Amino acid sequence: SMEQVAMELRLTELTRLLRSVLDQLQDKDPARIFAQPVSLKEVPDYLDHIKHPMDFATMRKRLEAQGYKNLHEFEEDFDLIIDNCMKYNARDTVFYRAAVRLRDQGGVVLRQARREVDSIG
Repeated sequence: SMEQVAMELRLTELTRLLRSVLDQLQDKDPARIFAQPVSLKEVPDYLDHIKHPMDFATMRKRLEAQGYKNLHEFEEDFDLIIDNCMKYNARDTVFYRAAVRLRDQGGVVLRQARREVDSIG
C-alpha cells in the first residue's frame, strides 16, 4: 500500500535523524569507553551484574536495521550504556566518571532531538 510506503519513509527519516544523534553522542566519548560491548572474556562475571548490556556498536546495528520505532526506544538504549557503567564501576573510576560526562553532555543533544522529532512529526 501507499500508506505502508509513507510509514516506511518516516521510519527512514527517523533513522536518518537518529544516526546523526548517535554520532553526536558518540563524540562525547573520545576515549571510546562505550564503543564496544564489555568483553565477557575479560569480565567473565559481567552478566551476573548487568542484565541488559549495551554499547554504541550494538545501538548502531539496531539503528541500521531500522530497529528504533521512536526516540524513546533509542533513549532507553543510551541510558543503559550510562546506567550499566555507573552500577558496575565505582564512583572514583575513570569509567564511572566517563559515563557521568557522557550523560551530562548527551542531555543537550537529546533535548533538541526530541524537539526535532515532534517538530518534523
